Amino acid sequence: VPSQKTYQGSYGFRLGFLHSGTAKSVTCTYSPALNKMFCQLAKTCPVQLWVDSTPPPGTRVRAMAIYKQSQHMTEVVRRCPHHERCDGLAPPQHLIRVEGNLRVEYLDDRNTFRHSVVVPYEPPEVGSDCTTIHYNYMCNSSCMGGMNRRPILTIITLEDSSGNLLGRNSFEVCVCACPGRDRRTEEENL
Amino acid sequence: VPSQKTYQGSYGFRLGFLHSGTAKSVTCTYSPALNKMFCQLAKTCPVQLWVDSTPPPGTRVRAMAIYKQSQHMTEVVRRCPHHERCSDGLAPPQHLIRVEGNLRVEYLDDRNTFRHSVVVPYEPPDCTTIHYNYMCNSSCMGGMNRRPILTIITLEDSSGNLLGRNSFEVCVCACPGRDRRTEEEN
Amino acid sequence: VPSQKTYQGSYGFRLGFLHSGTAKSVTCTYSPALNKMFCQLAKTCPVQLWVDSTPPPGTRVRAMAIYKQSQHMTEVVRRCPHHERCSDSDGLAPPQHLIRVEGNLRVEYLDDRNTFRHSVVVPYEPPEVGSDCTTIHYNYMCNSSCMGGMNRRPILTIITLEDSSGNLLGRNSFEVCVCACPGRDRRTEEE
Amino acid sequence: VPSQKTYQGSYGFRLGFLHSGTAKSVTCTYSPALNKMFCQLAKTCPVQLWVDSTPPPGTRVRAMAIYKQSQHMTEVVRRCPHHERCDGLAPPQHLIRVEGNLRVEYLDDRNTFRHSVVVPYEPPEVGSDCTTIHYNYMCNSSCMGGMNRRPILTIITLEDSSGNLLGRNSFEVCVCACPGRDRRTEEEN
Ligand SMILES: *C[C@@H]1C(=O)C2CCN1CC2
Ligand SMILES: *C[C@@H]1C(=O)C2CCN1CC2
Ligand SMILES: *C[C@@H]1C(=O)C2CCN1CC2
Ligand SMILES: *C[C@@H]1C(=O)C2CCN1CC2
Ligand SMILES: *C[C@H]1C(=O)C2CCN1CC2
Ligand SMILES: *C[C@H]1C(=O)C2CCN1CC2
Ligand SMILES: *C[C@H]1C(=O)C2CCN1CC2
Ligand SMILES: *C[C@H]1C(=O)C2CCN1CC2
Ligand SMILES: *C[C@H]1C(=O)C2CCN1CC2
Ligand SMILES: *C[C@H]1C(=O)C2CCN1CC2
Ligand SMILES: [Zn+2]
Ligand SMILES: [Zn+2]
Ligand SMILES: [Zn+2]
Ligand SMILES: [Zn+2]
Repeated sequence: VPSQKTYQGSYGFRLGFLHSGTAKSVTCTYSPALNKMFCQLAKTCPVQLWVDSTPPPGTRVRAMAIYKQSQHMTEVVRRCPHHERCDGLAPPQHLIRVEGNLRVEYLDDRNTFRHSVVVPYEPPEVGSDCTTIHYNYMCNSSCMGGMNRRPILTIITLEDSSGNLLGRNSFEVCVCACPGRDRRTEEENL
Repeated sequence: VPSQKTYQGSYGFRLGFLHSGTAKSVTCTYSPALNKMFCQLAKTCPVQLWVDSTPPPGTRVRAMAIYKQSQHMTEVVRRCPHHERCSDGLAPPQHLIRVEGNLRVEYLDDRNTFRHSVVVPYEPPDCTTIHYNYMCNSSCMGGMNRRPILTIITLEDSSGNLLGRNSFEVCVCACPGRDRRTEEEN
Repeated sequence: VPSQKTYQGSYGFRLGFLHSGTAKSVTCTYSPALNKMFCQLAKTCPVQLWVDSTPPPGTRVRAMAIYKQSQHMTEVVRRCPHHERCSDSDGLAPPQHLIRVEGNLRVEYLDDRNTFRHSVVVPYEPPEVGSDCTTIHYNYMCNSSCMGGMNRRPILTIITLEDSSGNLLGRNSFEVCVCACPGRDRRTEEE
Repeated sequence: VPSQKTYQGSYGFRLGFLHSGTAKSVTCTYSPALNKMFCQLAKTCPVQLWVDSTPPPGTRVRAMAIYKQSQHMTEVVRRCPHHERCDGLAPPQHLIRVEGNLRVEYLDDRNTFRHSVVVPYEPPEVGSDCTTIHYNYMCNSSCMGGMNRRPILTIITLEDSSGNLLGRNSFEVCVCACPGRDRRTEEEN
């Protein structure tokens, strides 16, 4: 199973998320207490990259989903049969897409059969302190043919142009209709 | 500029404050005559919620800081760059107002106004108390820089409908007891 | 494992370091309490050599890094795969070597044929006109936190004074952190 | 030339000193009339920090010596060659050390070449009203090749974690064999 161990590494790599709140109209919202992103099917899911020093051009950022529970960790996370039968760049089986990036790259691992999506690292824009990638999750947590309500973790890895690992972080993910209500409910139960 | 007007609304919503006095040891103290809270950096600032009838479960209580002077009211109130680099794991580093001791605390960066606020669930008690922390001094250059602020406390239902609103002024300074006594002399 | 045992030897060989303090912007700074240098990736790290009597011409000054923890001491300290990738600023130095010397055209780098350890050596030069010490500017080419390299493990640098034929004359050592803000890391560690 | 202007600042920074008197046995004694400390070489010289409100954690306290006389003020105060010979954590050239503090930090200023010593500000223990720092002076005022009978001032500055001035005070210092007699004799004039 792919490592999920957090490493800030040489560049001080960590993730951040918008402080979106839990209003009914929010389409994605992150829970710091749960380290868990709540988002809507195929909607924009901003993840921020925070670094202490700037990685060189050529650095790449990879995202991969794995099942959190130990008895499902060896199963490849993929879309359900229904949603797979629905882009011109992403493989129809992949749960995680990146939108708004024409240099996006998709991988089916030839040995593990796991799916991942990678984009070029770009430094923050002029007035910004973080790089933002817009992920899309293409299947509901409740899709019976896929995750089937099993919790998943998204692993974000920073790697150089030769594939050497530079840092790693991760967050749990829920894909459901009303992420504001779901966040509020799950924090009530803790 | 977000609305600052007082409204007790349907539930008779008001704010209360402990009668802590101005002895040297006080870590925070409220002046009724100035409707002003004097507190210390990152120390407990208790605010009581008074209601004539209980809001339904799912009610929420929001706090937001705004500059009091009309020439500064459109500037977002945020921590100075020094303190923003100076976390509880839950709060954004730029936010002036935190809530301590509440694991269901939620923080908002408004996508369009860019203003900061902190919201907790309303819990029934004879008063509901929220422990706020103010994370930047009134005197911080680059932050409030000696400009007066108001904290706006809003009661909202679970759908975000406004139920009531109150407010108070706040000082964040090293000796709240001495500051209150001095300003009330003028 | 090469020796880290301090020995002033017959020339009274000692190390000195600038008294730089811990301001946030300082580029390197040494902690006497920790016998530890805090420096930045690829930036100047001055180390002073102090001798009681002047070593003969042909004397050489070697620097080598070793891991401090016993379960890693037989591992060669080297740059991580990421940083060991060749660059156009490598110059006179092997791309795998953690420790460089800057501003010295007579610098020499060694991959030991038998132990595979890396080291960098320069001629010993006596202090200039109105000076009491000789300064060498080292650069450390990999952060302490580099994945696939030091990977947060602590290291020592061993400075040896050698004769023209390589016999040990003197030896000292110090620990090294390579991090983004040495002033902060030192002030925080001394708490 | 560093500032010696007294500056109580926002925290109400003041110095205090023990009321030690001038008996023969005393090793450090302060003259209020002269604002001048009389202490022996390398012995404990206590200096109290008094504040009206507690400065934040991360505050630091710096000490630096300058020559009191205007015609010597640009000369760096340092130890004489005799005493400078190589001790613990301190640089051998530094006149002013701090005793009993593992977090002490010493600075040779890269631009002014001045020496100084810095420790973290600690608040007074609950019950106590002031913070004491134990300084040591490592050269006699009479040392040939060092101070050479020239009077010096010790400047104590309060700074925040980024080095910004919060407060400043100063006092004269005389390092000599018998501080009690020296103080008593100097107050006769
Ligand atoms: C992290 C960055 C910033 O500095 C602000 C908030 C979110 N992104 C874009 C603007
Ligand atoms: C040891 C030498 C000197 O005599 C001064 C201080 C540090 N180095 C360079 C100049
Ligand atoms: C700077 C180094 C490191 O990276 C860890 C923590 C402190 N030192 C020793 C090990
Ligand atoms: C240091 C003292 C003085 O002030 C003078 C000269 C030497 N001792 C005795 C008298
Ligand atoms: C997203 C949500 C679900 O639907 C189950 C897995 C994780 N989280 C809790 C239960
Ligand atoms: C808290 C105190 C200050 O520091 C200024 C703004 C508000 N109040 C009066 C002056
Ligand atoms: C980059 C690579 C080369 O091409 C030679 C010089 C340094 N490195 C090893 C050999
Ligand atoms: C310590 C670190 C910082 O935070 C900036 C100034 C100096 N150094 C590089 C960037
Ligand atoms: C602050 C000062 C005093 O007044 C006594 C107690 C502690 N310190 C030394 C003596
Ligand atoms: C210590 C004594 C001296 O030797 C001169 C300077 C200060 N004090 C008075 C004169
Ligand atoms: Zn599906
Ligand atoms: Zn501030
Ligand atoms: Zn590296
Ligand atoms: Zn002397």
